[PDB]
Amino acid sequence: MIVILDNGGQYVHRIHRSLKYIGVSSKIVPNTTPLEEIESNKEVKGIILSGGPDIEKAKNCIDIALNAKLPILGICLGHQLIALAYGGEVGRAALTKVYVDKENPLFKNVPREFNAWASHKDEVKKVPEGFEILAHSDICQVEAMKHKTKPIYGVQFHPEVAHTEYGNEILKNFCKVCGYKFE
Ligand SMILES: [Zn+2]
Ligand SMILES: [Zn+2]
Ligand SMILES: [Zn+2]
Ligand SMILES: [Zn+2]
Ligand SMILES: [Zn+2]
Ligand SMILES: [Zn+2]
Repeated sequence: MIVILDNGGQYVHRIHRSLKYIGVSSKIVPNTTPLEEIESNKEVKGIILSGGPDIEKAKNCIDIALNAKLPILGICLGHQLIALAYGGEVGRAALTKVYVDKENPLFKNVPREFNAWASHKDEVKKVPEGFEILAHSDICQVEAMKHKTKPIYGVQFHPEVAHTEYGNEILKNFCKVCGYKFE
């Protein structure tokens, strides 16, 4: 099972439907849910930090990003909250051409280029120390990132919206990082 923290986004339920599509169970919990409550259920293989409109209503994701033993994927706001947590810089900014520099876990079975959706207004300007950039666009330097040694992933785009090319494959890939096999 995957736990999804509700950061208020209008597409949070779409993450739960996308996971079910690829055969993965998920539960939408409040973003005030403590880590010790998520990590005590032995069937949780991973945490997703959802998108949302207000980063001030989602700062519990900070501690989760720093303390989780489980793998973490941040989407949009969740991606930003990961950057803030580890001391990276976040600043002011829909269909974007995304260039994959490191096929890493996240972009295996995805083309080197693809179109990704997000109307964000805030982006990651500098990746935290001990992170690396996996993907960028023409203008913006960080479209997706990972900690170099921890299973912590962020994507500025929403892979749970149809408008995003290969979005279910990117979610499937994070599930592979969470120890899911498929065949
Ligand atoms: Zn359901
Ligand atoms: Zn968003
Ligand atoms: Zn590049
Ligand atoms: Zn963008
Ligand atoms: Zn941007
Ligand atoms: Zn930019």
